Amino acid sequence: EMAKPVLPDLSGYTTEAALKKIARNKPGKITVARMMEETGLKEFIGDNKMAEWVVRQKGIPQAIMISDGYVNLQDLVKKVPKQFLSEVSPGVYVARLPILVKETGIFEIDSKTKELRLSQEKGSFIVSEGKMLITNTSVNAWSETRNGLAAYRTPDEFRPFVLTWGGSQTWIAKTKMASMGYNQSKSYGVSISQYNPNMAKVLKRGEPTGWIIDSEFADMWYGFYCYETRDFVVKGNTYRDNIVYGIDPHDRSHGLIIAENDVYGTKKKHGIIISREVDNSFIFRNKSHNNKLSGVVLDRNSVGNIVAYNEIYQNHTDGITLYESGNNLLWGNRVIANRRHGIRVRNSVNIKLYENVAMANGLMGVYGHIKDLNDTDRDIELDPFDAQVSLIMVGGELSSNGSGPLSIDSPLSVELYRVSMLM
Repeated sequence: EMAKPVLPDLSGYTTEAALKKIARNKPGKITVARMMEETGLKEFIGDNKMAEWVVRQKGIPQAIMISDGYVNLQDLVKKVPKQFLSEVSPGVYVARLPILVKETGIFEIDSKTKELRLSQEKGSFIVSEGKMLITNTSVNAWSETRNGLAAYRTPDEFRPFVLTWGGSQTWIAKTKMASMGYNQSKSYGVSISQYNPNMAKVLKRGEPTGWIIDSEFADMWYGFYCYETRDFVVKGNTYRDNIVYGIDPHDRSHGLIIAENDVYGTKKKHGIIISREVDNSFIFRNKSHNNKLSGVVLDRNSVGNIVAYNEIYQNHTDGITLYESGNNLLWGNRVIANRRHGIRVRNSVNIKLYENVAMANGLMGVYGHIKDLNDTDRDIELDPFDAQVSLIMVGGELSSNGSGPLSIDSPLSVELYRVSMLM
């Protein structure tokens, strides 16, 4: 029938490749100015909204700013007052103001830094409108009160985060990060974003991009988040014990590479979820296991994607769930012992399920259904749907699931070819 999928070459995505991606030759200006002077800060916060930051800083709200050239952490440390950027032990720093890398800025943290602690109480965080590279180190949300990580307690309690804007480029490699992010726009944890639709009209910057490679993310509100992002690469990472999602690419992102990640322990929702027109992307060779909800989710008209060769096991609901995201290819996933269904397809058409293995799930191996979603929380205007399900199933195996190999309610069409179904 159909040839096996052609998946992107991951071999270029290297800490060594990464290090050669910035221009270090031209420094390097460092100011400490007021936050409200800067578009890159106004765009997720500000004036009638600066009260919280005045409280956190105990004074008129200020940021550390990098622009026109190159600055590393150690560079910042020397020029910025101790009260704001303090080295508490060799290689260990506490930032007590947010750090903004401006458009012409190039900011680097490398192996010279043991750990950079963002102060929770003083409301520290990182925003980059430009070039940023973080390699061989730790950047953690840090409670000065608790003398430790700003461990998660409640959704609305601020924690430090990393966010990047449109026009920017970001490479994180061999880096550890913990306890970042909370329930607040563009503040989810590590967030890659185009500008808010208004400001993008004016700035006309390109969609943001970069890599997150061989890094580890724990206790994040969302492990990864992105909005209108192009060609971002998430390879070789561990997402452990995060609060809401492990990896959460969003809102018209496209051409993404999410590969060879180990995503588990997600406390509230899914391991990996792409949502709202996340198209033409690749989710392959990932371990997504033991999340409170599903292993992998394609949601809200996310189309033209390839979910290939993923190890999806022991999630507390479905292994994979497709929600109103038609025209996707699931090839050769091993979907094993999830508490509910192995692969569930709701309101999606032309799903191709080739060579999947669905074993020992609590319910059906493969389950396809429809559901009228009109008088619900769904913004039918933003996220339309059509209550029809159709799928092509070729090869693979459905075995020892609790409720049976497959069940497809009211399908428009289902074709099955040479599928193994053991009794």
